Amino acid sequence: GAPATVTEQGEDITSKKDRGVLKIVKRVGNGEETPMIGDKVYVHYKGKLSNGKKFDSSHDRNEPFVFSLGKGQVIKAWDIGVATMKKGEIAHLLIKPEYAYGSAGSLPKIPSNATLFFEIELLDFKGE
Ligand SMILES: COc1cc2cc(c1OC)O[C@H](C)CCn1cc(nn1)CCCOC(=O)[C@@H]1CCCCN1C(=O)[C@H]2C1CCCCC1
Repeated sequence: GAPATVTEQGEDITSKKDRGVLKIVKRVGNGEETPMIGDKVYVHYKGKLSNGKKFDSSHDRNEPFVFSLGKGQVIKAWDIGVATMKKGEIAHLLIKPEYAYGSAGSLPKIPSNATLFFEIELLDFKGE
């Protein structure tokens, strides 16, 4: 599946090189610019537990998910991963618990020590 392909072929985009956040680019974006901390970022995404037991989609709102990068509005893996993406890019991320919800988890929706998978489309980003 997509998660196994990321485990085997995905690029380790963590500073520590601890394989906590693995990325495959699925569709190449436009320009060389990736967003800065503070930037308002617009995405579509699908996400799941790597077990597949809970599935979440911005598409089911029919509206993009918007957040400010690097302000801890999202799990650490998103601040790291979306920061590497270009306008128009689609990427897959596989995420160890340390860069998501950790040992505590986020019950009842996310269990302790959960690995997460996302597909993310970067639609746009705009300066603060
Ligand atoms: C732990 O709680 C949730 C996790 C996730 C979705 C959740 C959620 O309930 C708050 O439903 C919301 C209704 C969706 C809108 N949204 C985004 C965030 N907060 N709300 C941003 C903060 C929390 O989410 C995250 O940081 C990540 C990245 C951004 C998209 C959503 N994220 C998730 O972790 C999903 C999660 C993915 C795996 C399957 C279960 C849902």
